[PDB]
Amino acid sequence: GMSTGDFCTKGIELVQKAIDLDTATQYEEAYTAYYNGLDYLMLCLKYEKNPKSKDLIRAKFTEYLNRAEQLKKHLESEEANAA
Ligand SMILES: [Cl-]
Repeated sequence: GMSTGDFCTKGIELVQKAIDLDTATQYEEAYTAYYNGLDYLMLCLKYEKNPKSKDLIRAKFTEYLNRAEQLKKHLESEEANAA
């Protein structure tokens, strides 16, 4: 079955998908990918046994949580403006 490392990798892959969609301005789908990747990164952090990996993943978690919050606010503003 999936190792801790496998959960971490799935989170990294989902965040990379989000980053790419973000760059492409596909903000709704980027937000969803950030959300899903961040859940895997939280699981990674809880079980990670390598201290360097844990420190790096924690920094990425905070970085992309903040970006996801920015996209969520942007999407909410767009919805309000369109109404
Ligand atoms: Cl997704």
